[PDB]
Amino acid sequence: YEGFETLAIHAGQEADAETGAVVVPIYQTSTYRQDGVGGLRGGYEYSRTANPTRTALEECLAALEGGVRGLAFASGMAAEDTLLRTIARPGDHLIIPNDAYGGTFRLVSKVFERWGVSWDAVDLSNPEAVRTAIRPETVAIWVETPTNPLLNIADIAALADIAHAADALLVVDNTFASPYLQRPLSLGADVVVHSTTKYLGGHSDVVGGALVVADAELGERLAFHQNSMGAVAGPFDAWLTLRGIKTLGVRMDRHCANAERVVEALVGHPEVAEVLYPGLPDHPGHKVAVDQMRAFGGMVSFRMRGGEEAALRVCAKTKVFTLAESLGGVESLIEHPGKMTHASTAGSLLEVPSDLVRLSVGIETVDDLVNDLLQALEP
Amino acid sequence: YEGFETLAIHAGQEADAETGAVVVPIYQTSTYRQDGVGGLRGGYEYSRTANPTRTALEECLAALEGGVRGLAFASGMAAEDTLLRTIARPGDHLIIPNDAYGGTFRLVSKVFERWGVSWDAVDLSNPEAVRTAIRPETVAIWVETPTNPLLNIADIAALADIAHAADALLVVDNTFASPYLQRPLSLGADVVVHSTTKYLGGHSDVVGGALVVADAELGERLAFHQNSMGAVAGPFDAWLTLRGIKTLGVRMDRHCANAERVVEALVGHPEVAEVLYPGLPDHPGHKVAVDQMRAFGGMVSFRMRGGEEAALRVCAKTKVFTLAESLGGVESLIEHPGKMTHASTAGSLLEVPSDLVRLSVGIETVDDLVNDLLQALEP
Amino acid sequence: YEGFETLAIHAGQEADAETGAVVVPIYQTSTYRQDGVGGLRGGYEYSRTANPTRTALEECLAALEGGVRGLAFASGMAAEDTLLRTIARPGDHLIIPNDAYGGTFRLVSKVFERWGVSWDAVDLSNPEAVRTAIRPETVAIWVETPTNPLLNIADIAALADIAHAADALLVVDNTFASPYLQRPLSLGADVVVHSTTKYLGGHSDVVGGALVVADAELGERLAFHQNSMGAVAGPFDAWLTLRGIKTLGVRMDRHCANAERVVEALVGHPEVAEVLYPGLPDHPGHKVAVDQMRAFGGMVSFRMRGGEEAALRVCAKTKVFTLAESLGGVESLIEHPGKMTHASTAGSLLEVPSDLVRLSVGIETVDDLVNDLLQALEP
Amino acid sequence: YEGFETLAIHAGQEADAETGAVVVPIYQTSTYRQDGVGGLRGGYEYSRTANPTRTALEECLAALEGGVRGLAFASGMAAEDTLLRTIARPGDHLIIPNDAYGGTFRLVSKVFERWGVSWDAVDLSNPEAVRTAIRPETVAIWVETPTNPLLNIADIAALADIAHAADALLVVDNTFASPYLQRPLSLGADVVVHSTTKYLGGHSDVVGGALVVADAELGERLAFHQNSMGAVAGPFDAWLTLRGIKTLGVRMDRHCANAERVVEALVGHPEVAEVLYPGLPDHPGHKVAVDQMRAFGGMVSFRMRGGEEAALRVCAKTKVFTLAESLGGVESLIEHPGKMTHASTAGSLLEVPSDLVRLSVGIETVDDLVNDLLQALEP
Ligand SMILES: C/C=C(/N=C/c1c(COP(=O)(O)O)cnc(C)c1O)C(=O)O
Ligand SMILES: C/C=C(/N=C/c1c(COP(=O)(O)O)cnc(C)c1O)C(=O)O
Ligand SMILES: C/C=C(/N=C/c1c(COP(=O)(O)O)cnc(C)c1O)C(=O)O
Ligand SMILES: C/C=C(/N=C/c1c(COP(=O)(O)O)cnc(C)c1O)C(=O)O
Ligand SMILES: [Mg+2]
Ligand SMILES: [Mg+2]
Ligand SMILES: [Mg+2]
Ligand SMILES: [Mg+2]
Ligand SMILES: [Mg+2]
Ligand SMILES: [Mg+2]
Ligand SMILES: [Mg+2]
Ligand SMILES: [Mg+2]
Ligand SMILES: [Mg+2]
Ligand SMILES: [Mg+2]
Ligand SMILES: [Mg+2]
Ligand SMILES: [Mg+2]
Repeated sequence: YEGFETLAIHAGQEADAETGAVVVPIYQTSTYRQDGVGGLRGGYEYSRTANPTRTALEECLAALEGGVRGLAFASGMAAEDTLLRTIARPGDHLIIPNDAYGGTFRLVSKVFERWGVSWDAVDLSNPEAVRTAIRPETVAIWVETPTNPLLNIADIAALADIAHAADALLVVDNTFASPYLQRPLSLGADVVVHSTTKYLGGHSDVVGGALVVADAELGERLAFHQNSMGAVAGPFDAWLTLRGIKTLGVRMDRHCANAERVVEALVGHPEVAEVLYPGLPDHPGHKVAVDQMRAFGGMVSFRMRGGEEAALRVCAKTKVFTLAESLGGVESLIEHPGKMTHASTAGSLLEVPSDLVRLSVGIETVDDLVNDLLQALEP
Repeated sequence: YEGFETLAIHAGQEADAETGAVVVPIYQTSTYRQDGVGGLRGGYEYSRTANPTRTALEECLAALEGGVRGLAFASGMAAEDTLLRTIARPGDHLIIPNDAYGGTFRLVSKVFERWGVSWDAVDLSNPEAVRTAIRPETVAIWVETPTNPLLNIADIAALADIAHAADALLVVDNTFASPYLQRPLSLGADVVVHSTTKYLGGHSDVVGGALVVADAELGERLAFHQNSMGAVAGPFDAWLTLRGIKTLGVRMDRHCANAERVVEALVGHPEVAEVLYPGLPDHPGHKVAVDQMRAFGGMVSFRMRGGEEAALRVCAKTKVFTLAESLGGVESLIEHPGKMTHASTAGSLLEVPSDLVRLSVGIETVDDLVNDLLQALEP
Repeated sequence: YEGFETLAIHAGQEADAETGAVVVPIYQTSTYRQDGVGGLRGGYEYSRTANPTRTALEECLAALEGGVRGLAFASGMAAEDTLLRTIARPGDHLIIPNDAYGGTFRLVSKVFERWGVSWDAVDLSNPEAVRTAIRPETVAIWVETPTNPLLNIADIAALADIAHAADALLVVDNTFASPYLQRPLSLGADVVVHSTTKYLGGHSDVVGGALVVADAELGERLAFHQNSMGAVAGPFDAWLTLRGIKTLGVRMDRHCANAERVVEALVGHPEVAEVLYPGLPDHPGHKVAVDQMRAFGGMVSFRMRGGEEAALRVCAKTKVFTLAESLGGVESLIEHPGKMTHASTAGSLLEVPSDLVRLSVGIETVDDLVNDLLQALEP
Repeated sequence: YEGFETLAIHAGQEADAETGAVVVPIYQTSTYRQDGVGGLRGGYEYSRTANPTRTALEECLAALEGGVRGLAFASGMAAEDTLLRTIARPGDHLIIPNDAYGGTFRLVSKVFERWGVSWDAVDLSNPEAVRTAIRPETVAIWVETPTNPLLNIADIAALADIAHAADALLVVDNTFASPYLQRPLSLGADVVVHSTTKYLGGHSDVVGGALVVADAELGERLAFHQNSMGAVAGPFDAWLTLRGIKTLGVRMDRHCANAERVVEALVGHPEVAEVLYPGLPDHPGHKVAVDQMRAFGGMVSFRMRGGEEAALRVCAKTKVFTLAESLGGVESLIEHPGKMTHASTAGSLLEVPSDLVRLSVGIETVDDLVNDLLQALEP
């Protein structure tokens, strides 16, 4: 019964057999010598197929999510693409969230639709809407919780039962929460998706993705697509992601504490119309968040009274929060989803409000973050 | 009119503006600060979308193939997958070679067929067979030349005219030849594919892929899929591939000279039934190779008189050639395609002979390579 | 008045000017293009002299210690060697601690003595002994606090006054405490030394050293030796050290909390004769530690009742603590100084007790660490 | 009797035992798990002491120079510093060249002199001057051949006999020639020094140094200083140096051929007063170069008729040759030693002529290099 922080450092990461090296080597190699034809050493043959550094990351992620198999990819989006290429085909249907990362929307609507996959965007916070959106062709329900960027909450255990009753898979994109705060497989999810670019790598310095599954056969079907389509994490990126994972617990603890302080500063600020944070008792889905999340995350969104004009001004004015896409780094980030990460959802059911600002609250000294926001908000 | 070796070192690789750093930095970053919302610095916003180290590799590859746009991917197979997802849809048809990398076959037959793409494998050395294989649904002709592993030759300029007459694209997988020996865009190809894992990286230490195109609009459609599906080369892998490219000319020169010597040792060896090398005057397609290749490459295949049993024994017995998948490294590699790279083609039109051995002749001292083969061949 | 955690992420680490890259690039370059002879771009000319990634690490370390200049080296020992080559010459004298890293002892006694530098080892916890050890030739007092491995405490401010009265420099090796817990320059130290291999890098994956100084002229004399002797941190190692520094605060917080719990488990364990931890009220120098350290660190040493035999058995029996040299990693480490890090002090005034075990308490889940020690201690 | 190119790829570089990885892993680790106290795995204990990636580079360099032991350092200058700290002490004397890298001069005159080592600069092309410069205190003769930047030649075998008759060591800095062109240990040198930054790494992207010795005991004394002073090559830099070494033969072949063409363009150019190249029959020491070098190198120096003013203009005007310090990269470099690499020798016996330009002729297409020089030379 090893604890999460122990697993993050040790799972998949036994000291090297030959040398005792305490950290997994970077196997910057394409290929592997065989002892006679098919005589694999340690099961390795070609780095696309499997690479020992990538195996370490895959085994660690499986341990942290409580799954049987992890698979690492070149980006979050490549994990999504390999997943959907594996579980869908022409004629199938997907339920996606009505608030989700714009790239997810873009991949489903602009690539998979052209390849014959139908879809509907549903309010996943409303289990009735999810149950009635099921079609005979539905292969999967795609869940983000909290959603990007509104931080809406979906009851994983409830939606798992709806998916399974329809013989569909439940996919949970656990990027925002991370395995430290939320463990979807433990609530009946079939697949967990991550952008490891975010909290897992933790340092805004490595683009990557991952899948973790409960079912070994689905894991083998995904692995066939990992090998065949080849959208793999390279060994050095996998190595940096794994290095980041070692501090996930201590980072997330501080992200959550700093975000709670930032929410206190935003609530009742006269220029702020609305604060979105799953820890606020009146946030939609707060009680679901309390039952399925250890803590409420580092992400905070808010709507400016003065509209788009005011939101764009705040974004430009921060001196510690950096105006950039992405999230989950040690460094604080700010963005305007409507013109940045979610420009790809303009005109759709997933369009974000133009008065919204999204924060990734970092692990900087909290007074510096609060003071930076307060000066940026001053009209 | 800069020469190839000059471009390989300089194209895309001006010294850094701020510091003068003569080598492109490794931009190990996920994201980029914007000067106000949408105020991109140098056009950068998020590493999946574009990363400055990956841009350098993409611009260099475009210069070497004479194309307008390069795109770098997580592997050769991911370049293939992004290409086919972009140019095909359900109902389309592909012509592929009757001798090709087993992964290419596997991606088309085991993934794209399930996604509604029909295909036929054709002898691309026979332009009549190619012309009659065109269907009204054909979107592309997929060419390897020389083929993996038989080293058969296809007349690029001839097949370009057949493709274009049918309003189809000509795709040339130029992995074996490299841009130093063969420039398909100059002969009317629409798309060049590479596994950069092979001769471009050159050191068996980085899995990667690339696409280069002549047409800027097709380049933008591919780039949309690079971003959306996210199967990108990470910056450190891109950086090592670019480092490898700097020595492509001098490496390939030596691969070709060492391969010619190895072919001399194999021809007439009493245990060798047949030697496959495009430089042999009686090799099928020799005259086409002379007109479209600067030299005939580092790859050599041969068939053992004593059958599969003899081929497997040679593979196990080399002490300088390493028994492993892959090719195009400085180090010599040997394999048995039937049980290794082309196990995925068993039972298909692309099945390889069980008595065949494939060599990637490296840049080691040639007498050591010849002597190693001669001892391995001795029964 | 930016806080420590803010500085650790931001100092020296403004977003890239050209691209906005939020993380400092890895300038894996030897040299830099000049605009006419001596026309340096951004002040760069040759990576040994200065490298932009190494400058970022050097500026960050200067900010965290409150110094004017940082300098990064190939290892802790190379920082020590460059320091001593700069400030000493034949005929000079050094005061060193009577308990110190064995490599420090080895460099002074086995290299600098042969090069004409005399030395004495003194109890730095006894300011009278330090004051009477001053000789007319004394150039520096070399302080570790806490000491490696007994964790003895030296009053930095007191020893600074003794050094300065003698026109000598006070050097503090702040490796064990890190800048998060202790800031020697603020108490009158002239030079801070680190093995960045330990808590600063934080992940047992990069050997490196650093110097930070208060006085810009001493900084320039050291920099002349950094350039001339060339024992520099390479850019990728500097980059990983800088990545590690971003989480120093959150890591050290957890190291200190886990170490306090481990000390509770060891105190009164029937096999344990003595527990060494600066936070124990009866530890020698506890009151000095309270006034100069924010918290008492991740290191814990203890002496077994059953002697050397019992200590060696504990070292071999841990399953979560890894038996290895080094310290300050996220992963827990255990060692026997007498036969490992301090074999080099056997027979000297710095000989360690043979019944002593040294712990680097990591950031694993604390119950797993306590349970691992308790099973290892059971006879 | 394996050949040089074979050794460069294979020596020290057997495929990984556990996984078969064909390329040496990057052991980005500080420490190594022991099986009981002192139970080393594969002989590893701490990365400063030894690191498996650095061991591979050290073993490869030993094979290429024909020595018993290689040692890798953080820079060329750090290799020099560790060497001199090992073999000299206060009161000793060194003979150095009268034309040498300015950093070598700076380390000896500005650091080791202050530490009690006397020195004289001698014309090493004149064995009589070398023999009469020997003092009873002389511990070593330090040889560059060809010299930096005049490319003067020293007869290694002759100077070895002079050194050995005096019970002194012969040190040869073989940076410019590389082990591919010249093997000083085979001619009686005791120590070979390299800046691996130059031709060995080969890509202007990794600062590093090395020592190789014939005598295992001197190797152990040097290794004690490598460990104790800690000026080690880090594993990723060692790995890139080793990657570079794989193409040394093919690169140097092309450097030598391109340099011979550049010399033809410079000889008789009306603006050029003198061309310095060891392959010119009238170059001082040409016959010695023919007997001890396989070929005459990539470096070319020349003196402008129009003095310093003309030399500085040429340096600024090249568009393919990059104006920067350093040499031995695939990319062509140009500099003015008097104001750049050898500003540190101004006012000494090693002062370089102010009308001199130094070229590192790269492996770009030769016509582009010749045409670039011809336009830069045009007044
Ligand atoms: C610019 C990127 C942001 N997000 C990405 C993202 C991805 C896609 O992950 P890669 O970017 O492909 O690693 C997947 N799933 C979720 C919930 C995400 O937010 C961002 O919002 O700021
Ligand atoms: C094990 C791999 C071998 N080949 C690969 C390959 C690829 C696929 O490239 P990635 O392996 O995805 O970079 C694409 N195109 C060609 C003509 C190829 O040979 C091999 O044969 O030995
Ligand atoms: C094996 C190394 C251990 N220590 C090292 C050390 C260094 C030397 O630092 P590099 O090892 O050269 O980075 C300097 N200063 C202190 C207080 C140290 O403890 C160890 O104890 O376990
Ligand atoms: C800027 C550096 C140049 N040279 C360096 C050098 C070194 C010193 O090697 P690191 O620079 O410490 O790796 C040692 N030995 C020789 C014959 C050298 O030329 C240069 O000349 O352009
Ligand atoms: Mg392992
Ligand atoms: Mg293992
Ligand atoms: Mg609208
Ligand atoms: Mg640039
Ligand atoms: Mg530029
Ligand atoms: Mg059959
Ligand atoms: Mg910068
Ligand atoms: Mg800057
Ligand atoms: Mg004793
Ligand atoms: Mg090995
Ligand atoms: Mg081995
Ligand atoms: Mg003068």
